[PDB]
Amino acid sequence: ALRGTVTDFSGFDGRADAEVLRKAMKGLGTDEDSILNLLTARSNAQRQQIAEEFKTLFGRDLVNDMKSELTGKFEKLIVALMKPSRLYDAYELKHALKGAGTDEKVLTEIIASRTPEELRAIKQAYEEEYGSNLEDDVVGDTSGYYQRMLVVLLQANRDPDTAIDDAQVELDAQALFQAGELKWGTDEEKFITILGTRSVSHLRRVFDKYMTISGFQIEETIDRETSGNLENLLLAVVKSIRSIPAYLAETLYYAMKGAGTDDHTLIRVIVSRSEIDLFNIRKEFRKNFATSLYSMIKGDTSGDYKKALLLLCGGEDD
Ligand SMILES: O=C(O)C1=C[C@H](O)[C@@H](OS(=O)(=O)O)[C@H](O[C@H]2[C@H](O)[C@@H](NS(=O)(=O)O)[C@@H](O[C@H]3[C@H](O)[C@@H](OS(=O)(=O)O)[C@H](O[C@H]4[C@H](O)[C@@H](NS(=O)(=O)O)[C@@H](O)O[C@@H]4COS(=O)(=O)O)O[C@H]3C(=O)O)O[C@@H]2COS(=O)(=O)O)O1
Ligand SMILES: O=C(O)C1=C[C@H](O)[C@@H](OS(=O)(=O)O)[C@H](O[C@H]2[C@H](O)[C@@H](NS(=O)(=O)O)[C@@H](O[C@H]3[C@H](O)[C@@H](OS(=O)(=O)O)[C@H](O[C@H]4[C@H](O)[C@@H](NS(=O)(=O)O)[C@@H](O)O[C@@H]4COS(=O)(=O)O)O[C@H]3C(=O)O)O[C@@H]2COS(=O)(=O)O)O1
Ligand SMILES: [Ca+2]
Ligand SMILES: [Ca+2]
Ligand SMILES: [Ca+2]
Ligand SMILES: [Ca+2]
Ligand SMILES: [Ca+2]
Ligand SMILES: [Ca+2]
Ligand SMILES: [Ca+2]
Ligand SMILES: [Ca+2]
Ligand SMILES: [Ca+2]
Repeated sequence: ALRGTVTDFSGFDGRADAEVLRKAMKGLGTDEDSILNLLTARSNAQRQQIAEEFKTLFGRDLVNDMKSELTGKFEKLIVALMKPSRLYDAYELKHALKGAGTDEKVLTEIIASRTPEELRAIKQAYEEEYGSNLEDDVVGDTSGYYQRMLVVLLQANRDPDTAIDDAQVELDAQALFQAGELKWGTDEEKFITILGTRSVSHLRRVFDKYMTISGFQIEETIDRETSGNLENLLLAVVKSIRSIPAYLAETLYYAMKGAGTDDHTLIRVIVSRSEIDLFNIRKEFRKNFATSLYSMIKGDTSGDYKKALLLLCGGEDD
């Protein structure tokens, strides 16, 4: 079953919480410990409630006050923690599309790992919040098959899980084989239709059969046949089909990979999944990397930032 690491706090008193926060910031300096200890122990819904209580009591904006009092990565984490759950993905996508450049990894990460219901919710929130259509903006900042696959995924029309059809599994596996390894070049359109619209249960069967037929895992063929953002997107899609938790766990691993850390990604994953499947992510993480996610973060981060991340993540055993 899917499980997160953050849940509603029992005996929740938003008014009292707003007072704690006001006390942590009022006056010289800031009580960062008090702030993180509280917010990481409250669900996203409760945080929004605290924000309204804070404003009702003081006429001050909670998030604006924390941005004034805080700084660095700790601030970025607190700000993300404050973003309403329903708007967070839309927010990160908007951030990925701002300016002339484009943050492809974010578009790929979110669009490949969100369910059709989540994408429908995101598309709506995005347009309501920014006054523009998500698909349109994505199309505007992307090109080629990478763009097309993203558009297919944005339609949020992946087939639901229905009775498994053996002939169909064989048919699709063989089709991918002819579209890639057996073709001079690649029939990208076939990979996009099959990997982007077929059901999760169907594709899991297809991946197994594909290996049996070709001798290659679908991930290997993808690397052999494609490159650029298309390659990254197809891998993310395949990995999410196998296991969203596993994909995100791997996403975290390569974010604390080597000199320095990809904090933007580290924060987004921890925050976005904290109330969905961060627990599952932890398990898949421990199994695949022989170390708990906790240890990874602990040795890659520091300060209040580190403290907050560790409280949200949890599972120091694992
Ligand atoms: O009790 C739980 O453990 C549990 C309960 C919750 O409902 C759910 O958590 S939730 O937070 O999402 O609410 C979660 O459900 C598990 C489920 O218990 C697992 N069952 S087990 O594998 O037998 O142990 C499992 O179930 C899914 C299977 O993985 C999936 O197989 S495959 O796609 O990987 O090949 C299988 O899919 C069926 C599908 O349901 C059928 N639909 S139909 O309406 O009958 O047509 C149809 O499409 O066939 C496929 C394949 O059938 S076959 O496997 O018999 O050959 O069944 C799925 C399912 O029943 O949900 O995983 C879920 C989710 O796991 S997770 O931990 O939340 O990630 O845990
Ligand atoms: O004399 C005091 O009463 C007083 C002095 C000290 O500076 C400080 O006490 S201390 O013990 O902490 O050292 C405390 O500062 C008050 C400040 O006087 C208040 N100003 S008031 O609204 O006019 O009463 C208020 O300040 C906040 C206001 O939004 C604004 O202040 S002001 O210039 O209008 O007077 C200012 O807003 C900044 C914002 O903080 C910035 N944030 S960011 O980090 O850069 O992202 C940014 O958004 O710019 C705006 C606007 O700047 S502009 O004015 O130059 O255009 O600062 C706000 C703030 O400091 O939070 O509250 C503080 C703190 O009050 S508390 O009761 O201790 O919590 O009191
Ligand atoms: Ca202060
Ligand atoms: Ca301090
Ligand atoms: Ca700041
Ligand atoms: Ca852009
Ligand atoms: Ca780029
Ligand atoms: Ca080929
Ligand atoms: Ca081609
Ligand atoms: Ca390649
Ligand atoms: Ca590192």
